[PDB]
Amino acid sequence: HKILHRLLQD
Amino acid sequence: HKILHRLLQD
Amino acid sequence: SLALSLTADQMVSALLDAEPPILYSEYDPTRPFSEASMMGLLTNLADRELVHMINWAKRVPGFVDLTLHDQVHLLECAWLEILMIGLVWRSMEHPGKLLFAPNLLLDRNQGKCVEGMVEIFDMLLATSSRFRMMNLQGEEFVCLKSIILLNSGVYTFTLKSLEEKDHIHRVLDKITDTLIHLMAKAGLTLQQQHQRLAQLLLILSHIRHMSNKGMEHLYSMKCKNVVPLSDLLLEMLDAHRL
Amino acid sequence: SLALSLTADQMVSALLDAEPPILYSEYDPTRPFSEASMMGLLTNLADRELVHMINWAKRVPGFVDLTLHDQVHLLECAWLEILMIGLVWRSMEHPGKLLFAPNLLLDRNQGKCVEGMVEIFDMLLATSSRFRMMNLQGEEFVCLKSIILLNSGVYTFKDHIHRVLDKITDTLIHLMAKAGLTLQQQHQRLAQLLLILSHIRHMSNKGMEHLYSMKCKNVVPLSDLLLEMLDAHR
Ligand SMILES: Cc1cc(-c2ccc(O)cc2Cl)sc1-c1ccc(O)cc1Cl
Ligand SMILES: Cc1cc(-c2ccc(O)cc2Cl)sc1-c1ccc(O)cc1Cl
Repeated sequence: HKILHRLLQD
Repeated sequence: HKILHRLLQD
Repeated sequence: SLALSLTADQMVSALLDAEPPILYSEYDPTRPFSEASMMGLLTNLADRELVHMINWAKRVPGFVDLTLHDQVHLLECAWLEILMIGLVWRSMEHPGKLLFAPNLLLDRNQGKCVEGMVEIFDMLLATSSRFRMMNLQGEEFVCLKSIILLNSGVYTFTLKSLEEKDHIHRVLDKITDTLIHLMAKAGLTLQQQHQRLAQLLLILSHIRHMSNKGMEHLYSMKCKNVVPLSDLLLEMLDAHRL
Repeated sequence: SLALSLTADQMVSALLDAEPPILYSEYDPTRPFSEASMMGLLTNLADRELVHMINWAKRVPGFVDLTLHDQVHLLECAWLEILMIGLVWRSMEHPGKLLFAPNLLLDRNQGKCVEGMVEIFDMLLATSSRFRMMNLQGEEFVCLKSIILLNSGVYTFKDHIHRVLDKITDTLIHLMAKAGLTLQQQHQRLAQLLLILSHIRHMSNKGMEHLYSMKCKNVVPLSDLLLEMLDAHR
């Protein structure tokens, strides 16, 4: 979905 | 010169 | 100069007296709306408003003290921001609606009329909602609009050639003082004053954002050549292209 | 939200400790740069800075209290502004130059290799010069950067965010009062600092258009992360 999602959730 | 230049002048 | 010799109340009265009039659009409620005509209405209105804005800018304290070249640059940078903050101010009492003119009141569904405008409409509506919840005062509005004119182009201008930019910053400081004066007069504590001042100036960042996006839409409108743009407006558009 | 309970000093210390590292570019001494090489270094650098920015954002008081989607919206809207004010801050003590990295210090002549970069270069230099003449302090910088994060996307979604914004304003004033400024000088400087944010927004907007323009050329390889951040603005 979004890389940004992963980075924010770690 | 420019229209703006003119209007600012008058 | 006389801009630095004004009291806060005198600054306010000068700005209020200099307020441009509210113009009407050529909106014909019998004529069916099309994207070409609808956009024609907005661009025609802006063109006529530009003439009044120019003569309004001359009455902004400190503006005539600048060179003709500097005046030109400041207006070229700020004209759409100034139109927009005027629009959202007029629209405060009309939730979910944008009052472009007394006879032209639009919501977002009539924005879909035009490819790209709905996003701009939503941003403008949100700005107007923010002003409404802050209960923006007319005295604060005219201060903010003068700040936009002087600030938006001040960082894109050598020698001295510096005292000119330094003058603008002194006038900007005077307007800041005026804003604080208005808020203290309204019964705000010092903490509340600084907070409201911050809240108001941060909105100017969003107005800049809307203006940038708007200019891109407009430049797009020039390349379609379906919406007729006036010569002044085209010359205002090309200034951001350079 | 425990962000609102913090004192001004606690707010400052929290933000200072959150500061992301200063990253380096490549050590290749091959000069001058080509357009492809220049863009490569700049985009590679930003890609790595974005990862640290996200961990910085989560450490900005009040940001953790937001939902994931809201956190995403704010970062998508503000990421280039945040990179720019960082760049501008780093370049303060290097007049006429921009310090992208300690081993990547550039002048405006080196911006001509890529078309339309000199425009943004000059704007960035102007901002940096403005900060220098204002004698911007690190404590003020981190307040401004956090303000950009919380403010830039707040009107395109808020009361919690506005309350956190208010506390950062209180912090900024606190710093100025601490530095000996009078009341008049406090709100004047506050205003001057916040108006510069409008210009940072302007620079970001110009910057985003050029990045998109180079996205349509498929010359410089943009990372998927950079592409997704860029796509959010279109
Ligand atoms: C000239 C003009 C063009 C507008 C517009 C509409 C859709 C869009 O995507 C982009 C844009 Cl820019 S809005 C506008 C305007 C006209 C008169 C006035 O008092 C205020 C405004 Cl903001
Ligand atoms: C990634 C990136 C791309 C930039 C750029 C280059 C050319 C142009 O026309 C337009 C633009 Cl925006 S500038 C920049 C950057 C990279 C790292 C950093 O810390 C800060 C910045 Cl501002």
